[PDB]
Amino acid sequence: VAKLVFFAQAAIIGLM
Amino acid sequence: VAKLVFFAQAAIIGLM
Amino acid sequence: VAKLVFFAQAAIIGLM
Amino acid sequence: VAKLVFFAQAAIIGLM
Amino acid sequence: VAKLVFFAQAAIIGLM
Amino acid sequence: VAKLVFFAQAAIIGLM
Repeated sequence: VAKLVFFAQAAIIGLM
Repeated sequence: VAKLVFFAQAAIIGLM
Repeated sequence: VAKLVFFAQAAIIGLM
Repeated sequence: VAKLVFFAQAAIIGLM
Repeated sequence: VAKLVFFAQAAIIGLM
Repeated sequence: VAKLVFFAQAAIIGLM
């Protein structure tokens, strides 16, 4: 987004 | 929440 | 913030 | 691995 | 450890 | 490094 938005699903994904 | 939320409690705790 | 807010731009910066 | 390992692939991928 | 070592267990813990 | 290495000292710094 830069901002890092973190999700977990297990892999962690940080999207910009 | 899964959206991962980070807290600096020191140890870092990532909460869902 | 203590909630952590992550930024990237390189290197990542987590600001409380 | 769980030990969390971070990769900057951009998106950040935390792998176990 | 400073170095942040990340573990997952689900909560993520980053220990110094 | 791209593997990410996190440091804290405040704010967190992730170095590739």
